[PDB]
Amino acid sequence: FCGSAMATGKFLIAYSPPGANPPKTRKDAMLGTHIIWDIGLQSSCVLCVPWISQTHTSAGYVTCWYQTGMIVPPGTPNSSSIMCFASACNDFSVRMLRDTPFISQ
Amino acid sequence: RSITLGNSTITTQEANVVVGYGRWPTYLREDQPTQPDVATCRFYTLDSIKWEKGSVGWWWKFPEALSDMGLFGQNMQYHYLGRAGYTIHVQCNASKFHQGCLLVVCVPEAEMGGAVVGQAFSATAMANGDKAYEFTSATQSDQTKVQTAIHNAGMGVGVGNLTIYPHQWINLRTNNSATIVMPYINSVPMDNMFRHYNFTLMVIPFVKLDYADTASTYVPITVTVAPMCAEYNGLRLAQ
Amino acid sequence: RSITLGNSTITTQEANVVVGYGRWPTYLREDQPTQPDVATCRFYTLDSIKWEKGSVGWWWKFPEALSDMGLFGQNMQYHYLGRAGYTIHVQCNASKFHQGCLLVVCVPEAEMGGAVVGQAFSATAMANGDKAYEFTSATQSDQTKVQTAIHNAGMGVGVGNLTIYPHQWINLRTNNSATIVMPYINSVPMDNMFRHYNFTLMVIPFVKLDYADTASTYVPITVTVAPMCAEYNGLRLAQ
Amino acid sequence: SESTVENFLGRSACVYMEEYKTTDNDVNKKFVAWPINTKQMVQMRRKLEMFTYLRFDMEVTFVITSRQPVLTHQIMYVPPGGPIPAKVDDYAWQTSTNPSIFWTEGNAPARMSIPFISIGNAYSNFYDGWSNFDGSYGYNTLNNLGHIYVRHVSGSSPHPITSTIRVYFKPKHTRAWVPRPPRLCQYKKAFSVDFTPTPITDTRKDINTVTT
Repeated sequence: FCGSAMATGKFLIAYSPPGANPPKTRKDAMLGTHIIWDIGLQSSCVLCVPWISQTHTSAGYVTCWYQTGMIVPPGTPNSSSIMCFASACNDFSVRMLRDTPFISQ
Repeated sequence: RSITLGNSTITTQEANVVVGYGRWPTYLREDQPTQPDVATCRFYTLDSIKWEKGSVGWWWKFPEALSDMGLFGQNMQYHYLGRAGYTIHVQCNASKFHQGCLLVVCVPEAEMGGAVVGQAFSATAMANGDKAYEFTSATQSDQTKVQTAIHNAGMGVGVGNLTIYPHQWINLRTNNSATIVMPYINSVPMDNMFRHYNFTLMVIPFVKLDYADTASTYVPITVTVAPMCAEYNGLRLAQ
Repeated sequence: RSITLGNSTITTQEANVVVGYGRWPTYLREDQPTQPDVATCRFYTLDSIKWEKGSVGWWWKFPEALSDMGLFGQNMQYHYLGRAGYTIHVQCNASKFHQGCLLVVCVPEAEMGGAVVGQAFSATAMANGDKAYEFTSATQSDQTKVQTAIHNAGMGVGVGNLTIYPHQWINLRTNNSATIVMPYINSVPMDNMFRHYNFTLMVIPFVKLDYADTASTYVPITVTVAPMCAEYNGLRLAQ
Repeated sequence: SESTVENFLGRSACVYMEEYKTTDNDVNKKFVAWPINTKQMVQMRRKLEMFTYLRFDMEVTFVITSRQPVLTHQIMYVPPGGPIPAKVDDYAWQTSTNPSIFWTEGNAPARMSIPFISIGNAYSNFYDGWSNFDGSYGYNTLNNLGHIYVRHVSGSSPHPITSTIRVYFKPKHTRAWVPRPPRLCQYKKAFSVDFTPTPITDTRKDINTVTT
């Protein structure tokens, strides 16, 4: 969370196993695996997603929902943003070299 | 700090825990087999409630507020006798430019007299889903309603003397969180889950919310409940 | 005697067990978490099949025959990779004034060629519910059917040489029961439960039923299957 | 101390008073009938509603007077789930599982102590629930107590006697669990928590007024 230092609020970050529909409401996205991220006490929350595969679909989903809006005191910006980072762990394995499909001669 | 509790649902929080009557939830220690379900223990987060300048109170009946929740609410459909304690975390998010006081309180076996004396009311006049009911400042005067005057608590008692039950005060200029661990209190060991409401939870704001100009017009209140040590009657033949 | 096996479902029975390839069902011994469900182990008794003078054979595809069964059939809806072995008990009830022979056999990965060469058929032409399919004495000649000629087994092989797979013979003048414990056989560790049929079960009567006069005109065959050592992919986050 | 729960509720007090005449047009005025409950005495109701669960034995003593030989009176306790009489004389008074006291006048008052009768582990003063499921709110059958029927014993020929029965009741060996805050509103019913909102306290005049 990259907003002000005076902002507070919560978010519910849900996770759906591969081969399962993404939740359609906040209510049923809380019956899966989830983390209540509080931006008043934390500034970063980390997930570690298992079962990532080439799949050559069925894939997991990560969704995020409003839980108790965002609350700010007087004289504070009315908008904030969230950035996202991603990387492999260390369990990755790669096999069979081939040309990238992002280059055209 | 942050304790970062987990059970399959992670809640980061933190005042200190107020244990009911000094008794923690506990398993009941034949011709009655019994058996616990330990997969029901996990947080269930009810929808946020807007605390505004208008609002004068709220209430929820348990365990009829967790009836639609997955697994815990499905054991009520099968097993016909049950018991369980609870761990309730009520927490607000507010600035330092807001002010208010709340009283989180758990009242066991709170009967509520109807509005209009000598008149029966439905069971949807105080419990339905996980929806939060609301007290009214002025006296109720409707045929199919509970008496919701805030200064009598809907029971004809002083509202100031509800500090005789497990409680904690969320004063916004000090703390912002409260935790109550309620044990199972009843006159029998197990009872049907739909015919009885073990207790009610109430949030009552003494000192109205105020917040000056160009600041958020509400403070959200978020209730989170995880059942502890639930146990039900067995469904298999004896030897 | 009577061994009186129990699991939450009691079956009294008893020949001897024929273990697949000499391998018992076993758990698979990260980035793939896994986790077994041990509450799926229990007998599931399929409907009785009338063996008459007409009938020439039957078949069932697994694990699509246990898809509607409680719990085991509900894990196929959730988890998208699974495995499991099986214990199958086929048993008849007949007098000493009846005669017949049966071949209980489990054929792993039995492809079946269609009736009318070069024609596609639906997936309801060989598997649907727990319903038992039927072989026909005469050659099939219908557009949307599997070739069901009994003397080719629906695969273009000798019907006499199906004793190369796990099998046992129920000769009515000796025994009346057979048991096959099939392990998990596949070229991958786990596979989707709806896109693949691990094996098929077949009951083929060599020597037709005969029973003289004023005796029961059929002998019932009762299949009972309990999955052993089932395991599925985990559904929770890693650390 | 006198502040123990035992001595607080240990007091004995009148709870029911009724009259009957032996010879009367009505047949329901030839005998007393009285469901035992502690919700009829306003003064003692408030002291037993400061707790949510109570467990006690009962001691019931009767004071009988008569107005126009020796006069005898049967006093029959009917345990919950026993036969109940509907007439001055019927087979419900001949039942051998209903305790009875045959007391004559000019002797020290009749008395008996009914133990804790309930299949629960305590009586409950408050019950928030339903009986069948959504003439059912706030009533359960575990806190039910018996009945007492008097009836003047006489020959085959009745004779006019008017009697007055007073019942005294004392909790004994009380245990109590879970406080409640004391009642603030007046009672408007004998079996409901129904009330009409009342002010919190009596008004002063100004916040700085402290005159005696």
